[PDB]
Amino acid sequence: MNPKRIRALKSGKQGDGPVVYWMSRDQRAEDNWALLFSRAIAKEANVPVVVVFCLTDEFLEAGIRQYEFMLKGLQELEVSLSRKKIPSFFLRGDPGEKISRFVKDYNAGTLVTDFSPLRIKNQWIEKVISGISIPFFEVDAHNVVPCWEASQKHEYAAHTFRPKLYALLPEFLEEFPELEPNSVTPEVETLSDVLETGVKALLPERALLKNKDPLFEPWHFEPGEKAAKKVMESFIADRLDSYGALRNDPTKNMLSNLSPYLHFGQISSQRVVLEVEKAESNPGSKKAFLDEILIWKEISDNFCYYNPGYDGFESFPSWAKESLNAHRNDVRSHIYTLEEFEAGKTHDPLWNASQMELLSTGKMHGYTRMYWAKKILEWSESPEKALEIAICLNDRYELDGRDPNGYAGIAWSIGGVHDRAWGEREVTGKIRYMSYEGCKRKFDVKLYIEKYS
Ligand SMILES: Cc1cc2nc3c(=O)[nH]c(=O)nc-3n(C[C@H](O)[C@H](O)[C@H](O)COP(=O)(O)OP(=O)(O)OC[C@H]3O[C@@H](n4cnc5c(N)ncnc54)[C@H](O)[C@@H]3O)c2cc1C
Repeated sequence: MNPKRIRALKSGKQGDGPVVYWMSRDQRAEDNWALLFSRAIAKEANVPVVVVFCLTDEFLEAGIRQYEFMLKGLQELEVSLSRKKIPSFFLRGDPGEKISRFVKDYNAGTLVTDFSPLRIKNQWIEKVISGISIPFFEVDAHNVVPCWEASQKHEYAAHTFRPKLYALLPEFLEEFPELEPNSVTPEVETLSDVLETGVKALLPERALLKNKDPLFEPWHFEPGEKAAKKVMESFIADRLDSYGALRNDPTKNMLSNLSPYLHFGQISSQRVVLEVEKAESNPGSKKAFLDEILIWKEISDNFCYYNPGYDGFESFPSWAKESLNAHRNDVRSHIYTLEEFEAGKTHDPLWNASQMELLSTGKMHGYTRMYWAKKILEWSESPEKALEIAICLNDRYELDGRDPNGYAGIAWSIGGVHDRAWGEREVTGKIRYMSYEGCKRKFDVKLYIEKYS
């Protein structure tokens, strides 16, 4: 129980009632530092722990694909916590109003939440802080090393973050203690009803193809804590060996496929790292994978935490802003609208195939995501419009979207964040370029195109 994982958001007078874990980013019962710390505080206070989750008014900004994935997981999660005699309460509405009222109505003693560096979570925290008078803590349950501990500032390159993060692994990479149940069960609607009404409100915006059939295929990723663990186990046993060599080949399914579970916190990345470390396979594949789930994932939290404008042009490095500004008035070879990008109606079949994989499976292959976002920059009127188009499509259709990895990955692609300068080109400037011919030299683009008609 390392105290460096928990931060005080507001000191107050501890009440004589239950400790409330405001679950948000880490929707799992196992390997959850936020829930474990909440249980430890409740034990010291001779009081039980409860879990509250807020179903917010912003689910209508995404799709059925993300809403169902999350709620099906929460249905399984409610059963798991019940076995630990830990009740879960699901509120519908604004977390500022709903959690303030819950704290007062249930006489909460202490409030705990998990850590997310996203703007919308900071918005909720501000409203909640002004509506309560009990202590308020946040716990980094998503990163192996607490975000505010790994670095005290924005890191501009992976190679300046990698030694810092690795130097702290011996202290923060540790096993998880078992979640102890409440001593006795203590003293707002069913999840299937909230799922039905939510789906009914999202249906007019469901992504469809010409014959009114739904585009999304929900059988690619089963949601939930139990399914995440099987995905992790299959990756280590069947795919980890070839990951180093085939991670950039979109015609092979050699990625871990963990990002939807990681995004919703249905599995702990620290759990994955522990299991990968103790697995014996190709050391280069182990190094490459750990680089992605440790360095690149946690530097994305670092990017959003230390850059208030992480989703804006202003957070790009100066060399990239000056380069993109110098080519603002370059004639673009193509300009597509948001609707043409969305439907996959560009002149590029590779880009079109990547958009179709996004539309059908909700998870674009990691390599084509780089090509996909860089062409948006190339075929947009300005870098600002490219940012907004890329964020729109990513957050609307990616199961792992609305995520620090998304804004950091898009800022890498369009603005060179966590990248370096390359040869100067028109339109794109010194931003790393990815040509259609370059992709043909790295994988069989025809198979990828044919797979997503
Ligand atoms: C334009 C763009 C948008 C992206 N949007 C998202 C997003 O919305 N959500 C998201 O989780 N990732 C995003 N990424 C990062 C990355 O593409 C995906 O995480 C990766 O493809 C996820 O599939 P996987 O779990 O099977 O990958 P794996 O290859 O098995 O890697 C495992 C984990 O390492 C992390 N990781 C891998 N690559 C990156 C990266 N470039 N940056 C940060 N973390 C990484 C992820 O957590 C990933 O789950 C984006 C990248 C780009 C270039």
